[PDB]
Amino acid sequence: DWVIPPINLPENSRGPFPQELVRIRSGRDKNLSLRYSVTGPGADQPPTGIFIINPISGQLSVTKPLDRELIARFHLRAHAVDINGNQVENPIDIVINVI
Amino acid sequence: DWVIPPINLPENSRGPFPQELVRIRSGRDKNLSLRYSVTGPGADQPPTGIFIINPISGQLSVTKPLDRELIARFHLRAHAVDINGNQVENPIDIVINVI
Repeated sequence: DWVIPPINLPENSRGPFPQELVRIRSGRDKNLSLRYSVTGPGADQPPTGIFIINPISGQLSVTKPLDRELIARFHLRAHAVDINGNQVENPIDIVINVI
Repeated sequence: DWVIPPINLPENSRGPFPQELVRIRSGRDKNLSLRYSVTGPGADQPPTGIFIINPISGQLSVTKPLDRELIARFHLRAHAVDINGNQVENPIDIVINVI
């Protein structure tokens, strides 16, 4: 039940975009084909597509510049699934503060 | 089995020291008195005392400035234990890159 520390991203990033933020992976993907996805507002809920996660690497990226005066915090969950779509473990909550 | 992303700390930090880096806690400490400790080189093995973790908050700090040319990476493990010292969950590995 370790909580991943919140990421802090300054607003007005000049990118380039997509801008790689941090790798979010499950140690077990090395010896088990895993698929990563992210869910939540900023991902698959309004606002949509501000954060994407590369399915095999778990590399999470931001797609455009942020604005702390519009949205100051994002809360997403990353998920890891096997070859048949079964989640191999509980989703990890991800907190992103726009600074 | 989510791996916590590595922290990146620039060398020659002017502190002040101790310098609070990141909170490393177990979500369950909120409804269960937990005690945090860190182990590994840079913590309780040479070089000793470069990173400390506050026992109740899980707030991890660095005690002096780093030097990437001397030690470029630290690998510590945080631990969470109950009122009787039982570990309540597996230790989380922590990777700190000196940039």
